[PDB]
Amino acid sequence: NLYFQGSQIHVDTMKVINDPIHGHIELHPLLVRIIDTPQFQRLRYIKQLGGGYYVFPGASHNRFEHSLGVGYLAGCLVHALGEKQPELQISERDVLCVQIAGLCHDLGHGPFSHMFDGRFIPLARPEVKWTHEQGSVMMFEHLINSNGIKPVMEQYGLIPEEDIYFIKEQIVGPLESLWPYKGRPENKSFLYEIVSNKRNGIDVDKWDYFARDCHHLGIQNNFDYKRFIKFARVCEVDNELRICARDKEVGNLYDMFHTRNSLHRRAYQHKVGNIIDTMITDAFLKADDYIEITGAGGKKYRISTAIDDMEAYTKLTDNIFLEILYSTDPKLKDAREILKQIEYRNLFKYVGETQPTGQIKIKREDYESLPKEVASAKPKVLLDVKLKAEDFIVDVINMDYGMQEKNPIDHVSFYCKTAPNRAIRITKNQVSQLLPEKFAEQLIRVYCKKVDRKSLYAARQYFVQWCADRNFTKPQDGDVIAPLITPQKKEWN
Amino acid sequence: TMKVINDPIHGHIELHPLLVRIIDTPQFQRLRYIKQLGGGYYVFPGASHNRFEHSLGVGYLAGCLVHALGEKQPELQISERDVLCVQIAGLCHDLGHGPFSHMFDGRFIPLARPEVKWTHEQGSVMMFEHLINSNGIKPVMEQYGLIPEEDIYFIKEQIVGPLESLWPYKGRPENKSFLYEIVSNKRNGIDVDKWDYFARDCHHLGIQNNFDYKRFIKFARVCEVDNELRICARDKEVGNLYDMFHTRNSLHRRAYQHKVGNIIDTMITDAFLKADDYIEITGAGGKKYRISTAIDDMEAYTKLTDNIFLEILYSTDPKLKDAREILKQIEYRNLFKYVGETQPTGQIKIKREDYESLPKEVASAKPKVLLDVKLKAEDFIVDVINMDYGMQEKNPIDHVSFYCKTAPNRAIRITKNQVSQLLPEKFAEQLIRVYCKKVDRKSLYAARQYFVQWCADRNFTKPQDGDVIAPLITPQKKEWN
Amino acid sequence: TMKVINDPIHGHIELHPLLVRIIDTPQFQRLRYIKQLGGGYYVFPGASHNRFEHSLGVGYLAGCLVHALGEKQPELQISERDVLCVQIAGLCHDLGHGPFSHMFDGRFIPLARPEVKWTHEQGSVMMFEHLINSNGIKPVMEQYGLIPEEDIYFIKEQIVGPLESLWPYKGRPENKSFLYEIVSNKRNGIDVDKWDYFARDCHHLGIQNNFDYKRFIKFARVCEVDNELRICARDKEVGNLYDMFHTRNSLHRRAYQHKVGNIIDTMITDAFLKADDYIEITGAGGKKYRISTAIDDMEAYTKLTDNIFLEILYSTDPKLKDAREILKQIEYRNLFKYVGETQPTGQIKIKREDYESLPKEVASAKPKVLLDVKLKAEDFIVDVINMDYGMQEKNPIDHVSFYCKTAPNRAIRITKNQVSQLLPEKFAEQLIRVYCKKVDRKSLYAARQYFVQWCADRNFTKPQDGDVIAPLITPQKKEWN
Amino acid sequence: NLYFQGSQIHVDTMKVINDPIHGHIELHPLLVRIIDTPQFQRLRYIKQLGGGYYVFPGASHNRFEHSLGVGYLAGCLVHALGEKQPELQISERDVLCVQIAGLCHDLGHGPFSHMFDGRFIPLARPEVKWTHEQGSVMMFEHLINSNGIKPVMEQYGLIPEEDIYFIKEQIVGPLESLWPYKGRPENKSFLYEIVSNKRNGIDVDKWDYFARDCHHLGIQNNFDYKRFIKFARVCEVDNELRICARDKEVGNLYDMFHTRNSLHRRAYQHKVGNIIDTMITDAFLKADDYIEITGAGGKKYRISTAIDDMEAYTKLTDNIFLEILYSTDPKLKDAREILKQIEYRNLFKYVGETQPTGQIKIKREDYESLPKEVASAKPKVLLDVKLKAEDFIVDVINMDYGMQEKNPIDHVSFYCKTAPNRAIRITKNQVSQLLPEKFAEQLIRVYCKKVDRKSLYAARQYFVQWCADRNFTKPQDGDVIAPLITPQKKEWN
Ligand SMILES: O=c1ccn([C@H]2C[C@H](O)[C@@H](COP(=O)(O)OP(=O)(O)OP(=O)(O)O)O2)c(=O)[nH]1
Ligand SMILES: O=c1ccn([C@H]2C[C@H](O)[C@@H](COP(=O)(O)OP(=O)(O)OP(=O)(O)O)O2)c(=O)[nH]1
Ligand SMILES: O=c1ccn([C@H]2C[C@H](O)[C@@H](COP(=O)(O)OP(=O)(O)OP(=O)(O)O)O2)c(=O)[nH]1
Ligand SMILES: [Mg+2]
Ligand SMILES: [Mg+2]
Ligand SMILES: [Mg+2]
Ligand SMILES: [Mg+2]
Repeated sequence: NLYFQGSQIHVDTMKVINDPIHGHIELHPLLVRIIDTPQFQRLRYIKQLGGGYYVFPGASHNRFEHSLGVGYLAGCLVHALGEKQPELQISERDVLCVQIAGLCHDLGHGPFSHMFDGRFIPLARPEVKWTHEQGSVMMFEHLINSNGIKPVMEQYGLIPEEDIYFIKEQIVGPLESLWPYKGRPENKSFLYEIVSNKRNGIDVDKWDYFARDCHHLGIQNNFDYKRFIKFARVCEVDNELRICARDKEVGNLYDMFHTRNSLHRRAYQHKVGNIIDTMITDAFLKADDYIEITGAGGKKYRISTAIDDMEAYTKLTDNIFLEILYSTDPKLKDAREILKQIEYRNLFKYVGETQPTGQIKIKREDYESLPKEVASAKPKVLLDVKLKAEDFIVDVINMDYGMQEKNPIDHVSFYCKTAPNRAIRITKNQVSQLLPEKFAEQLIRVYCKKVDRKSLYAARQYFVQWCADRNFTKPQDGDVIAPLITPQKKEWN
Repeated sequence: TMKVINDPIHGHIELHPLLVRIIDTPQFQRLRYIKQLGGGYYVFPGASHNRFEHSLGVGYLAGCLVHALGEKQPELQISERDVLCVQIAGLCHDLGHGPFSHMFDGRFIPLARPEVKWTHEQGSVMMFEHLINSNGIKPVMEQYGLIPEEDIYFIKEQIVGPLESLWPYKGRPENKSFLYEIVSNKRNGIDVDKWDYFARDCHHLGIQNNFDYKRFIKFARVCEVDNELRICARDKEVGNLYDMFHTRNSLHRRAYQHKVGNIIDTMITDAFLKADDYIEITGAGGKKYRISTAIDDMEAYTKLTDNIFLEILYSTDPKLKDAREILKQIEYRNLFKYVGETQPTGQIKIKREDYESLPKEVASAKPKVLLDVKLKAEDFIVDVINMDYGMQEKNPIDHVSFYCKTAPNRAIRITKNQVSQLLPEKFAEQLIRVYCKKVDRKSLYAARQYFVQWCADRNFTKPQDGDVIAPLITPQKKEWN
Repeated sequence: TMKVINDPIHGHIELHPLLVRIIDTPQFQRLRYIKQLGGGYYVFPGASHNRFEHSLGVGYLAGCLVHALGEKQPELQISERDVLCVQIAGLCHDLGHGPFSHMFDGRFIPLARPEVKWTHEQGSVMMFEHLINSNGIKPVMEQYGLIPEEDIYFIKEQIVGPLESLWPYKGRPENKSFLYEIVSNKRNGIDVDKWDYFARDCHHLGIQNNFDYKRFIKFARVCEVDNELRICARDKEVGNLYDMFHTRNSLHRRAYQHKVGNIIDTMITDAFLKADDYIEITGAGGKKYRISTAIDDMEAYTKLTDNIFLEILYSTDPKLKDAREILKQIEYRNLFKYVGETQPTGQIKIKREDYESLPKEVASAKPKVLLDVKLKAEDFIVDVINMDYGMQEKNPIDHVSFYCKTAPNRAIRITKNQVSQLLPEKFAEQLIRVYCKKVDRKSLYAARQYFVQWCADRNFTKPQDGDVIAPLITPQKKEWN
Repeated sequence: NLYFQGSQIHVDTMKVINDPIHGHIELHPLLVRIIDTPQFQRLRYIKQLGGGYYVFPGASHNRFEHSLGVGYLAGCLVHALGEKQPELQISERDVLCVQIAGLCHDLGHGPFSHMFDGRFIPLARPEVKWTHEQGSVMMFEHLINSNGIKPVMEQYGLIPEEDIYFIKEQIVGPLESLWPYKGRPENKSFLYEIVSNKRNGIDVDKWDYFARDCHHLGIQNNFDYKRFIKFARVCEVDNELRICARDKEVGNLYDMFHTRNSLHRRAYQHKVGNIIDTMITDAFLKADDYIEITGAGGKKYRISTAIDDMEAYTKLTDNIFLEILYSTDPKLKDAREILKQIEYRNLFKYVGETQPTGQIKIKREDYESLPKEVASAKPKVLLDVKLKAEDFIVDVINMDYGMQEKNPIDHVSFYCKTAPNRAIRITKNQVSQLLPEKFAEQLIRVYCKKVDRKSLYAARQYFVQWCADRNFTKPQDGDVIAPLITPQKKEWN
């Protein structure tokens, strides 16, 4: 009932949601429509850090709130780039599409997030190749079709067939195979760098999880994403328009990847968190033959096969832990007993950690053979117990800056104050001699399933002996856990 | 050996091995699967926190407060045994919570089993007993200087209050009265439970905490008050104490009684009610229990957590269709529609006996408006919320004792007018929310007319949006104009 | 080119080059040498923050609020020029503050020059004029679309209110009324100045902020209210608005009116008074001014900051001995002694005309106690503190307009009883603090007897520690017992 | 008036102070007595970060509040060590002494903290050798004697002559010259590691300033000192009792020194902060002949000579900046004009940054010769302006982990879970290949005092040419600021 320039004013109030990390943020009605579906709401029942909650009691946060944050930040970054550079022709349609991809990027996560595709599926179905990101595309497709989203998209200026395709590309990368993307052209290349940056890992996903995980873990975040946004521009790089950082921010960019690595070190790869994920996975494996999840047209699926049917997969969340824990079926006894051990805190025992020494790298094809190697070590110590291959767990952890051996800053372009449209490169030695010399390494953790004092003492001797035999690094507590073993190795002394 | 645990609220804290032994049981670990704020998570996406981490915090703060009091006043004879007992009570105070915390004993049980009288605190005693017995805790207690018979009893008293119908406690004597004020303070509500949840809930909700518990601890002493030794606050902290209860009230207002959070709890409860006949939880000796009867068997109750929401949601049993359909409406965000809020005006108070009759009153209002729809009693929900400073009509500060700088052993009282004229003049009130289960535009417009008419008829306060939602109704009431 | 600056409160914020040009002047940079909370730093060691950083924050938030309103409502015709003008007013609002901020115009000037009538806001207009003229800002303003004559006038109006004795503003018309509510809101006190100082002062003080300004911005709109376009709050935010003023009051209570902070301000002011005849500040054309007369010359006033405390402290001039000795007492922490606090009881209000006569009243009280010491009027300090919600006796929420979800263009009013019965029943009160300049045990004991006797005689409230500090006095008053 | 076991109870209420960093903390009356003196209160008028406030508007904090924090944390750490290990025989006297040293460690700072002893004194009086820590001893002595503290110390169980000596040793290190300390013996060696740790830099001073500076700067702290305290013990190391860290905290210790370095990088060595300190120092130098500070017995001192008289030095704070700024004396015109340039933000112009390349290190004896080298470079660029030695400032910044070239973790001892009384060493390669390979480097900043566009463009050409001539690293913006210069160097391309 109000008019301006002779035309009626229309008031479209956005939904406002209060997030502890980002504060009060506005959700466009199209995002709301996507959020309020069983497919998206599912993420409320999947813990961001999986078993981490069993080590960090503040880490009760789920994928849901993280996904909201990623959608929000994606919008924030695209908007800012567009406000500073109208010449990029960023439309509200483009903004929505990037927001949606941010929201939906984690739709394919299973129970306990990275445990599911990182540990469980590879063991439960070695023939398949599965990733949560592929799952996110399938789940996104299912969300769209089951909830009649296409008309709603059209209503807000989206072109579904193109934009749905674009969204999927933002999530999983190129869907085929020159410029490998179809949803958007080279001059909007920078749009593909926002949610999931496959080129250098600088994206808003990190920005949310740094801040969110820190808030819940009780570890403090030292990366400033708002600063980064202020010092980001889009410049021409080899015929694409790409996000570039202000040159003097290079220190802060190295620090961003240092933060990521510290979080993996302190929290995500916590030695006990990992053994809890291991044990949960063992329980799932022992339960997989007996639990039934009903999918499309009444078909029955297993935990390991629910990934093949999005209707079933929709019902596959952290709930499965409790279904197992609370079960009475005798056939689930073995699974159930593992989870009960978790509850009584009768966990597999951490033996130690070591690393390879040279340019030596442990191949994934050889992971399975490692426990046997440990059991076959011959420590010159008098022991009450003999341990077998099956008593040992050997967990190999790849720690890196997100691109294996590569320095991600070598794949970043910068701009200078005096020529803010000119992209440049900055090399490592131009920056600082105090930076890492390598960008990838492996940590090897060894655990023992025999938890008594005598078995643990024995396991330590086998472990350190194995380290010596393989020319691995001297464990940090080596002289304490295995004083009779460490002298033999003079490379260690 | 003790353990160090990192909590986001309290930082790195130490857990005595006896506490670890109690924590690492199915009975305690259960609290990982029960959301602190229940349906609140469906309005505040940061509110994913569970009772578990809150219980750790309460146990920690209980220890902190007892230790500080003991360090400053050796004459109180606070032993490490005393410290452990208070820590255990802090840890175990919430053991009796059910699915979605206060939804369970606040909404579900009263509807599902009106004959019984159940509280989470009673549940905590039963669950604590079950925890002790099922996990062989008594020997461990003895190993660390506790005397189980006495101390178990003491712990239960700290949780639920006096265990019988003059000093009413057996676990500890009058000269350690102050130990009963730490976990759950029945006298004035100043306890460490609040201190943890203020800070924790604020951290997760994205609302800032304005109470400083560490300051309070520095300005706390134990003084003689009528043959008891009681916690007393420094006199000049009286302002900050009023602010503590103001903070509590603001958190209820903004978050815990959020109009949508409450309707989600309502809907979840409806789903539980429609599921209760069909879900089976196996308890002691294979006996079968229902959601509503699991409170009678701690073995079954151990397996009754927020999981039940998802068991219902993921079920295929045709008998669970109705329950399942309510939860699906939650997921699609097809929620009951908020109509409005009002309050009583005078000394008038709505009795709980009459809550059930209210939707009928609303449906029977006769708005002088032409409507396309007629609504019935069953289309309305009337949610009556009691908001207070923790002791009904009473000012809790009237039950606080203070000490002065010049005589720190002398307990005194401070009255309200000695403090500030800007403080509340009353300490309890009721909020009345009305919702409609018919969600279409026409029904909602009708519901608004019935509601405002009802407010007028009952001499309740004018709804804030009254002139907008019911312009034809508001003029009739000149007390409103 | 614009600049990015990192503020701990607001993070990385952008400064338009015109704001930079204004910031980088001696007149603005001056604010780096004036503590926000004055003597507060001597009680709260984190409160080292200056007016400078606060002014940056206010300028930033002013821009934020105007921008948000404009983005949601293009029909308001908010221009970048308008944004700049509001930002400048935010930046420059505190230009007129003197040494130790509110101590200067609150305590010093009224004592040093009782004939004049001076406020920091008037000072800000004069200093703003001086800043513009001395730094050739007008051409720069023009370069960025401002119209100096009009916009300078507008800026001054935003700072000090209407510049004359019906729409009383010239800088902008009724349809941009809302622009005058942003920096300094004379109508209801809801402005961005509060928003910055809540957050900033809390950060430095070590007291937590419980107001959410970002939420407020999301629930703010501009609606027609009597031919003006005014900022309106969403109706359901009324609770949060009351809490905003509660927060203000708690900060005054805990920090800004801290009994020791105030006595430090008092003592500093005494030192300034004893120094005023002897310190020389060179102003325009070499003319000499005093601390008390520097307000008459902006060139001199530019050089009048917290530095004056240290000029006095470090001086050797025998004529400054008395001033210097007061500051040394501050350093040795030989402060005047706090005796107690009381309040008036009825509708009774202490007039400012009578403040000067109060120490004499205290000295003339006749306590029925045998004392070793007789105290005189000059041994007592009586500090009367007006505590209110910003508009004397008035409820500021009565001067707020709201909008409802179903009609977001329609401004409405909400009354107090429509909200909550737990809110204040009055919005102003007075606190009376009494101190003694005689610091020995015997004098202090005597002062307490005089004070409590005086409270009894005047029918003031019973001091909180009354029975402890003056046990022989309190029984006489049975209104107290 | 209350009794227990027949004896009167005495209630000694400590003063409580609210600090934003540490919260409500208790001050022992002896600390209060020391705090409430002109010598200590002086620290309220000296900014922690000096010129930093002119770049970071939140950095208004003074040495005073930092000193309170250090005193508090010193007490916290000593108390915790003593609570866990009664066998160390830590007394309340020991606690007080460490608290006092923490409080008083910064008493010797001058105007703008590190500017004074880092920049001003070395220029104003090159013959002398002065450090703030030496100043802190002298000021501490003056504080004690002028305020009659010795009797108060005795009253609380201190033995002044021994303990005063001990306090001074904690502040400045050994006062002479085997075990080089006299205040306490080898079995309380760990007490010397608390306030100022000369062996490996792990002390409570860092812990306070990390947290405090971060709070004011608007940069977030990522070090957790409370965690460290929980994982700290005292163990026998080469006949001393020394503070040892839990072995698995080694990652977090490396991160502690990384945090320190990031703070220097982002904030303390900010290129503009440093030029402001430079300019302030220039102003002091031009004022030094004309400002008079009255010391003991009416004697007159200068800014540069006030360090010789503690009574004068007591009156030498950040106030001197404003005395200069507000002065009218024609003789102070030149000083005053520099400060006015600061206020108008007419600052010397940043030209660029480079580093040495090899194991090459720029000697301090050669710093003075550098501007001349820059001015003598011969860029093959056509310029409107010729610049001289005096137009250039060359600021050489030593960035390191606190012990020059050394890895501080090589001077840390650790303990293991299974043997918490046994000290061990952990080497760099036992930890991680992603850590720094070097622990020290130099940054070379160049500035120009001629601020016009033409002079600045010229300065850039001289600078980059100089970098090329010296085989220094290619400036990050080199191709942008000096495109005609960079091609000549093929080591750069
Ligand atoms: O005082 C409050 C009230 C709500 N919230 C949160 C809860 C939620 O995440 C967001 C939106 O809540 P609000 O109550 O504003 O939304 P609503 O219930 O959808 O209200 P309406 O639909 O009437 O606008 O703000 C707060 O942080 N503070
Ligand atoms: O890593 C940093 C660097 C600077 N600052 C702060 C200091 C200041 O308040 C704001 C701007 O600093 P910056 O160094 O980006 O500005 P500049 O020195 O003016 O750089 P240039 O003029 O080269 O853009 O950011 C940070 O918070 N973090
Ligand atoms: O509500 C308050 C009051 C004071 N303070 C701070 C100021 C100071 O840093 C510390 C101590 O202040 P308090 O008012 O308790 O001390 P006092 O004035 O010395 O009171 P008294 O001497 O009566 O104990 O607490 C707060 O943080 N909150
Ligand atoms: Mg809503
Ligand atoms: Mg462990
Ligand atoms: Mg700059
Ligand atoms: Mg005091």
